[PDB]
Amino acid sequence: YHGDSVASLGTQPDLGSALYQENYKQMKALVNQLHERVEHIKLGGGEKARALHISRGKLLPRERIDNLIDPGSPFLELSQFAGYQLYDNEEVPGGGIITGIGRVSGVECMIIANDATVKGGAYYPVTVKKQLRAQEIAMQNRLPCIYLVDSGGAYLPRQADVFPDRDHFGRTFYNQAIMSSKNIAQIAVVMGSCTAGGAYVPAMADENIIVRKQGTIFLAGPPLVKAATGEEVSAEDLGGADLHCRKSGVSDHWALDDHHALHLTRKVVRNLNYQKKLDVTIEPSEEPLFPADELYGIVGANLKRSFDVREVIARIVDGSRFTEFKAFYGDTLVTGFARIFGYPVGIVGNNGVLFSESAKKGTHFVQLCCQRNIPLLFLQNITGFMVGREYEAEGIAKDGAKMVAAVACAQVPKITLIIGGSYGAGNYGMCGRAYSPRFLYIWPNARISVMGGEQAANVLATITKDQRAREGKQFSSADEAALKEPIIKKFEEEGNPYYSSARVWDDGIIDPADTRLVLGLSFSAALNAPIEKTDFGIFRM
Amino acid sequence: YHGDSVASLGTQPDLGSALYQENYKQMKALVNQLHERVEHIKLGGGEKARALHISRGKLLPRERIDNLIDPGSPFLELSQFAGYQLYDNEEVPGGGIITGIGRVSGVECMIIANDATVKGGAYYPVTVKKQLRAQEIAMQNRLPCIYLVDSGGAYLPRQADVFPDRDHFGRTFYNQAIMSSKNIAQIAVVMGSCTAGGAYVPAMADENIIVRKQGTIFLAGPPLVKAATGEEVSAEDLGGADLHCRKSGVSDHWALDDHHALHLTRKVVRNLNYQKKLDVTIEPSEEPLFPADELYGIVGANLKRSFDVREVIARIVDGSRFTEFKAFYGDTLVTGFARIFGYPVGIVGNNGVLFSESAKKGTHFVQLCCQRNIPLLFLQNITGFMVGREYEAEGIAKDGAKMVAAVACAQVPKITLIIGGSYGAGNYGMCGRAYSPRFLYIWPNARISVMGGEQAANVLATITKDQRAREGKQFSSADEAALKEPIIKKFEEEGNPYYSSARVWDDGIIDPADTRLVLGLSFSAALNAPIEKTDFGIFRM
Amino acid sequence: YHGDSVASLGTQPDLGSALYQENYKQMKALVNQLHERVEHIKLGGGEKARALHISRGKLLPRERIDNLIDPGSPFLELSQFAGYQLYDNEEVPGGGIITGIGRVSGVECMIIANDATVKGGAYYPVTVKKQLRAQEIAMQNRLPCIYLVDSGGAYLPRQADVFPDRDHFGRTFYNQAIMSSKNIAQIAVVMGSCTAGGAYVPAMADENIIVRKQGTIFLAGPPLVKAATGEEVSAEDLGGADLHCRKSGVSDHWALDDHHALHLTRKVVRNLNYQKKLDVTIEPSEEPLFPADELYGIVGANLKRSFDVREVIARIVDGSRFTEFKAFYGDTLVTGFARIFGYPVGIVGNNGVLFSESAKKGTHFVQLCCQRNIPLLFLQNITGFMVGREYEAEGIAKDGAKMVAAVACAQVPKITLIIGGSYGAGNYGMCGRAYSPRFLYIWPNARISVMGGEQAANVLATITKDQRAREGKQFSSADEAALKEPIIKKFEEEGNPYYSSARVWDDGIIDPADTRLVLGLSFSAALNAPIEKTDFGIFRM
Amino acid sequence: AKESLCQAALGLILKEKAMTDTFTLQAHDQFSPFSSSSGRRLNISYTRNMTLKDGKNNVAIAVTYNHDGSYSMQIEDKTFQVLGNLYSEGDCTYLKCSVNGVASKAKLIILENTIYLFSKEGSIEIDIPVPKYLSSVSSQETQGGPLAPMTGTIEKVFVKAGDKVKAGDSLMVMIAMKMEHTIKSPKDGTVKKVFYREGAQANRHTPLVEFEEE
Ligand SMILES: CC(=O)SCCNC(=O)CCNC(=O)[C@H](O)C(C)(C)COP(=O)(O)OP(=O)(O)OC[C@H]1O[C@@H](n2cnc3c(N)ncnc32)[C@H](O)[C@@H]1OP(=O)(O)O
Ligand SMILES: CC(=O)SCCNC(=O)CCNC(=O)[C@H](O)C(C)(C)COP(=O)(O)OP(=O)(O)OC[C@H]1O[C@@H](n2cnc3c(N)ncnc32)[C@H](O)[C@@H]1OP(=O)(O)O
Ligand SMILES: CC(=O)SCCNC(=O)CCNC(=O)[C@H](O)C(C)(C)COP(=O)(O)OP(=O)(O)OC[C@H]1O[C@@H](n2cnc3c(N)ncnc32)[C@H](O)[C@@H]1OP(=O)(O)O
Ligand SMILES: O=CCCCC[C@@H]1SC[C@@H]2NC(=O)N[C@@H]21
Ligand SMILES: O=CCCCC[C@@H]1SC[C@@H]2NC(=O)N[C@@H]21
Repeated sequence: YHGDSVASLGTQPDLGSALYQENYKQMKALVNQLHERVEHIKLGGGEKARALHISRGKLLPRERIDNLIDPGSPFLELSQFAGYQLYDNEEVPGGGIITGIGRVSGVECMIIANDATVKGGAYYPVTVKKQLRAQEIAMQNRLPCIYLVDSGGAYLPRQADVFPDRDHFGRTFYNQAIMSSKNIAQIAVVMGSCTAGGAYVPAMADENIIVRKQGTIFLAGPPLVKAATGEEVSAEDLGGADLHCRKSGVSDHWALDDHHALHLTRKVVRNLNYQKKLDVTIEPSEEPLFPADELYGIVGANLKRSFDVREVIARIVDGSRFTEFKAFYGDTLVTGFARIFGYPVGIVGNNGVLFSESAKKGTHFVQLCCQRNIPLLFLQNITGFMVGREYEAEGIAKDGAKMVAAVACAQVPKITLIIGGSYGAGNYGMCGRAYSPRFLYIWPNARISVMGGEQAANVLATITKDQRAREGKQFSSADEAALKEPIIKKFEEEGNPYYSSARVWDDGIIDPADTRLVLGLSFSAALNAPIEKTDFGIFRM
Repeated sequence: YHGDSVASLGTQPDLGSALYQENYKQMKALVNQLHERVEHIKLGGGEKARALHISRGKLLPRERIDNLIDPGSPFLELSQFAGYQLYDNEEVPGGGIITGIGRVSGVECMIIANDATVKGGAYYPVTVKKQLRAQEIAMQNRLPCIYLVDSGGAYLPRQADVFPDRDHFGRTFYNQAIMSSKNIAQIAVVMGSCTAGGAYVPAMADENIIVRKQGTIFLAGPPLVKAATGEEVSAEDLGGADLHCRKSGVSDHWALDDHHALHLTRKVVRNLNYQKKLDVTIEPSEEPLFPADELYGIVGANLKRSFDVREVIARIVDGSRFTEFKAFYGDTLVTGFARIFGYPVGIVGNNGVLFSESAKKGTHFVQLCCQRNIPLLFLQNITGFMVGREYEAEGIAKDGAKMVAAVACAQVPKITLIIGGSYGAGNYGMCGRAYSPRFLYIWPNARISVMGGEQAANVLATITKDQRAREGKQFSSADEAALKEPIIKKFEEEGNPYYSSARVWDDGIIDPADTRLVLGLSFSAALNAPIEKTDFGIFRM
Repeated sequence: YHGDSVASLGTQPDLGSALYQENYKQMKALVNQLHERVEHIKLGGGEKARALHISRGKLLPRERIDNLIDPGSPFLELSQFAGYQLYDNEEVPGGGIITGIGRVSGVECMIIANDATVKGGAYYPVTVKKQLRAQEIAMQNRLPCIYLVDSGGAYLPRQADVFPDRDHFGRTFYNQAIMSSKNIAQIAVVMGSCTAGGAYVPAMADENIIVRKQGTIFLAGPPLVKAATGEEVSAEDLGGADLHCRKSGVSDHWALDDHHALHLTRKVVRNLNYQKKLDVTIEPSEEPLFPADELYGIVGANLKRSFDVREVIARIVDGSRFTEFKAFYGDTLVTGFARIFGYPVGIVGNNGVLFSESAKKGTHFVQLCCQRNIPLLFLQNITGFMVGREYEAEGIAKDGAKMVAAVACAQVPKITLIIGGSYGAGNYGMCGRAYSPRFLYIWPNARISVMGGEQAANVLATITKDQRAREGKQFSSADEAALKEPIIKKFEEEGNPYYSSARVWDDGIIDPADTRLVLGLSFSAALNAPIEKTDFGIFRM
Repeated sequence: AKESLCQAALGLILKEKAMTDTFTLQAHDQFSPFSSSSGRRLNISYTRNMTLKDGKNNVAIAVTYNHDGSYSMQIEDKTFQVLGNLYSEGDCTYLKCSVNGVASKAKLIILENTIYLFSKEGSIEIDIPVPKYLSSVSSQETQGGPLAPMTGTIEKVFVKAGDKVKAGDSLMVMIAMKMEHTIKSPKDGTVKKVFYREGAQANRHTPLVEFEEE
């Protein structure tokens, strides 16, 4: 029996209001700017590299991915803004690698492809970080992965950042071994020459496909062999699809053109013999009752103005149906249950500065969801944190610890979205990047940093004032603005969404309009991994 | 392949036979008497309490239950005859509490509601016993439970029977904690003031709903606080839906009227995210080939006459299809396989005085059913037991022990019905109340006691005769009837179905006509708990 | 490394203080009174029954127990005050049964023996309750049990309280089957005739021993057979050690005199092939630094005066060494770690009226001990409970619920001792009888009831005053003392230690001097059961 | 009229039974007696009472789930013996029922809050109640008066001591310590008076503007 009608969230924002107009204009400006940049990134290494790559007869990586996936299906690229102005003068579109999740032969699987157009497929440090992030996502979600190797090797001028360290290059192979150990499939496809970077990968993978001419599997390149052993020989003699197939046996299959390799890959995936099963109650799904684009006028591009979360929730969940939990108590925070694309979810969001009561409410909600095996989604807009003499007297920090412990010990899949400004230890509290959320995204407006620039400028001013007063020449009235200005500027630069997305702190920058769609895709993939028991540490009263 | 036709049980009783007429008249008299009494019980505390309860705006408990369940669904009240003339002069309809099982939002769940009309919702000792019985049923069947608290507190004049002992009051909280520990849900709804009895219950439960005005959650009542601490204040300041919601956080939701609380409860149950799964083969079900009411003429209201069990079985099972097991051997007992409402069952019934062979047959049958994971149903009419010098020489008691061991160690769900007179240790043998059957019911005619009155009178006469003869003044010829009469009378009084049902030795008194329907409901609920391995102790040869 | 010296608890009470003299005199009076009563109980049924029991050649039950146990070993009788003035006019020493725990052949095991001297070994309702309590103790502690049957059967004049109900007679057999199912041993020894009560027990047990003449195993007695079947025959033909041994096989062994049966029992226990293993760190043990008898002067016999718990703890734990946990916060309650007889324990005790902070401290302590697998001991002196408008505003009831949940979900062995007055819901909070503690004892001074008599008198006065004022004739100034007096008297009678110990709400009344010794014995037995994981329900913030 | 009210009240149960039936079909166990729409209690005849809007007048219908499947409803001391069923011609479903021995067939189109009976002789309009808590009027009754979530300086108040109140209008703008938030009018009633003047500060959960009772 499901005949009871339920109240729906959200209202109709006043379009005629000048505030809505202003917010809309700001959000359009940001979205347009993002779109133009993404176009320029997708062009890749540049026209000349494309001309040469075509001249060899290979297919450009974007074309390869389009042919590989089940046609007419969505594909979810990740961290497209990697390496955006990260290095001093070297243009590295997309980090010289394309990674994503797609549906192939009816089974979700992660695709990782080199981009030989960009810098000959050399592994920049960011490239390794991006690839490892993809692999860990696949393992947690328990998804098969496919590699499309056209890489040369590690970037020589930066060897310290690539080779030695634990999380550095080579950890890739370790993950590969662990994946194959616990039945997660591995497939490697070779389209280009490889020198010790794409040489172990086919040997490391269970299955192997190599194109007849353009594919060569060799541990040491012809220049490396010539320089090291004093002997020169073409990589085909060390590599080659036919040469390796007849005698070496490294290649399990022998393809002629790029299309043939893709088709064979589809056949292998079908033969993989895996079936997905769910363990959560499912229901029919319906669209939210309100248009999504209104969010622009609701949110704007200023962190100062405040927007109620429930408006956004109405714009997202199925049918705009929501059941708030302990609404009156701890109003600064919002929790409740909802359904997205027929899947149950628990929504946690921020309205204002946290207090002790909000922390207690969040802890109780987390326990409930973990007990009932319900996925969790976080919408954090932490304009301020819990600071105050009365607050610390009653151990508001202790309540914050309760947030941290509950979030950390949780085992159900967790997804986080940074709708608004994130600062302070609340990032740790509301399932930050460090707390291993399955995904993480940021809207084009959000700014993330440890503290607002003004706060740090004031704090530094005071500490210098106190110590220099102890030194006899206190921080003078002059230099106050001179000292403050650089701190504000630097914090602004480090808080920019592109700046963080240049590194891999986030999985991607998404416009608000696409939000709903992305979430559904993510949750579907996350459901592949079976749910497990959640065990909690000591709950300090 | 299921095309083989099967022989069907039962025949057509001769309606014209004077015996059938007489039996029918007796059974009608009993059923009519039961119906009138149940009407009077359902009126509740009386007109004046109903008028006051309405005056406060609350809804009467029966109305609340009707609104709460999925409408147009059966509901199975239990032990309605609790407290029937149990106390000296205090009328306690229904034990001042209504408990039952119902289907809410498509999920079975147990409803327990106080009746503030009856004696202000005080907990009489029987009330605690009834409630605890309901809770243990829910835990064994693994069902969510919902409380509708409108209770004041324990009955002061009887505090010894309520507070201290292990199975006494307070064990309720222990069960609540265990239930919530192993994921069985708990929901508490508050409609009336509570003083330390309904105060821990909302705190003990995971979810909480309280009506705006009529609901007040407070550990100590205004008179208790005034008498104890010398300070007086209204219970609203200690309780109150708004007061507790804004600050205390005891109330997870805030409802306005009684209907709103019920509707919110439905929403929570839907969000609970549980799915029922079966582990037994199921088949289409069809009605029995014979009318049920014929049982009246078959059975009558005299324990002396005998009726073959197979007649009743034909009146019950689906399609009146039955497959007797080892029919010729141990004819005094009947076992076999059948299907009820598409579920497989194993029927065990009594025809006469047990013997050694019957015990062996029953033990073998129990082992088979336990091995194949088939539920068991018992129909005991133990007019006599196994007593005799030749019987005890071959250890007929030992065979009875085999019955006891097999029944006790069994793990599949078991249901028992007392169709006829139950006496002696056979009650222990055929899954008595002590042996933890999931349910137990009695027909209006059955009489249960340790021994028939005549037997005890004779035994007491002999022992007094022997000892007094040793004393020199033997039990004279006089006083024999004078001594016998009180024993017969007392055993008759203690054997009455209402007398036993006044206590909680049985789950309810049901007319034969409804029998089939009730069984189906019970078995469906019992299937929620997953079946487990059955381990047997030492089988003394 | 264990060279650090530790501060020791306790001081030297001022003996010369008149208060110490007064307290000492009171405690002596109580202890003397208890000792005299226990003497009178141990005499048993009376001289004449002893003379007859000797005349048959049997050994008196006390003699049997002394011979059976490993000689020169302590034995721990339980609930000796059962049936103390419980019935109207029937003297039932020791409930007509002797139960206890002892060390036999190096293995702890529970001994249960009938007392045929007292009322022919009939099962009074209290007798069944006592026996079942013993069996549940054995199963939780996972101990072998031995029965010494000399019983006739259930008490006929009270059949309602014995036969039918779930926890009534016959549940014994169910426990026996479960015990034998999970490898817990069962041994039955027969010294006297048995009629359907001690008839199934030998058949139900794995091993069996019966004396040649005085032992007869028969399901139905000669008077029962004669009255029922119309056939008379001596119980020896139905029973008899030789008769059953040659043909029936019910008796696995055949003994001549009582001593022979005891000796054979020792042999069987040795052959049982069980070895005890511990799973907790153990250390050398030393006596407490102070004499135990000082407790008398410390405690006295008045509930009004207060004594610090740490004095008692110093009188108990090994070396009077203690490490208080969070001492300054929540001072009204005391927690810490200590060692008794080389075993680690966690002590929880009460000093005064509970508050919210104390509840939080207790919850945190419970979590720690459960995590580290440390047994728990409770010393409750609840003079008052948590009641107050400000207290209930901050949900002091909610914190009490945290106490209840933590205690209930705990899985480590728990022992409770009622040093002082116990009242209110705190009994539930500090591991009351209902919460299944492995043991429970009360000092001769303690009084237990739901509420103090004065409180209930005041509350009843107010409610009658209010309702009668609504009736137009309020509770007058007269009758106030007339109404109060009976309530005070009745609560005093129900709170007496003997009154509660007459029933089986407690395991025994022990003088303070013996306290330490008893605890050690209990904990040693409790260590037989392997420790298990502790799982906690929802921790309502 | 009176029979027509009964006919609609039957229709609600039949639609509800069918929707009760549908969820059973997708479920694992479609065979339990619980799925039956009998609404039968143990030893008691279950009765549920309705209220249906009939033009101006609300009418209370008492439905007793009879033992045999017949349907008994009573309105102003007139009882009615009703048995009916639902069958669909084409895509539209007809309601066929007999009331006190008189039977007829009618289209049964059921909206969100209105009941449609279509027949050759005429049509009947019946309205289902809407719960007040579901009507969002209860939502405005949750809070007696406006409360300031956080302490802060009131810049300026948009409403005077006596001023008309419109829906969505802001009471005042209150900015405090790295936060500005705009307080709205809780209810459309004309303000009795404004509690706080310009530049004042009100604590958490404190009244801001007094409003007349609606
Ligand atoms: C693991 C090791 O340290 S072994 C590394 C040494 N081996 C190599 O990588 C050899 C160079 N790479 C190759 O030739 C690969 O086999 C190929 C075929 C995939 C690359 O194909 P090509 O594009 O023809 O190679 P090419 O040398 O033209 O690469 C283009 C650019 O990438 C750079 N590059 C490619 N691989 C590397 C590398 N491993 N380290 C540093 N730079 C590299 C080159 O400097 C070159 O400069 P440019 O981008 O400014 O023109
Ligand atoms: C757990 C404890 O022992 S502490 C409990 C002490 N506090 C109380 O319960 C005070 C009594 N409470 C009450 O008066 C009521 O139960 C209320 C106020 C909660 C609401 O109950 P109502 O339905 O309004 O009943 P009302 O107040 O009219 O009358 C109380 C009746 O309930 C009975 N009752 C209810 N609770 C108790 C109790 N704890 N002890 C004794 N009798 C009680 C009384 O006998 C009385 O009987 P009556 O029907 O002959 O008058
Ligand atoms: C399980 C059942 O309901 S079947 C029970 C019926 N069977 C019986 O036990 C009948 C009674 N049998 C007896 O007389 C004895 O129990 C015997 C013969 C087995 C042994 O008892 P003894 O220790 O020799 O006592 P004795 O026979 O001298 O006297 C019997 C006494 O025990 C009491 N008694 C023993 N069993 C029972 C019983 N089942 N019901 C009632 N009273 C009993 C009698 O009241 C009598 O009381 P007394 O102590 O004031 O004299
Ligand atoms: O004459 C009446 C005495 C009742 C006899 C009861 C019979 S005898 C054999 C069987 N065993 C019992 O316990 N009851 C029946
Ligand atoms: O004057 C005598 C009344 C007894 C007071 C008992 C105190 S009051 C606060 C505390 N709570 C209780 O239940 N008892 C104590």
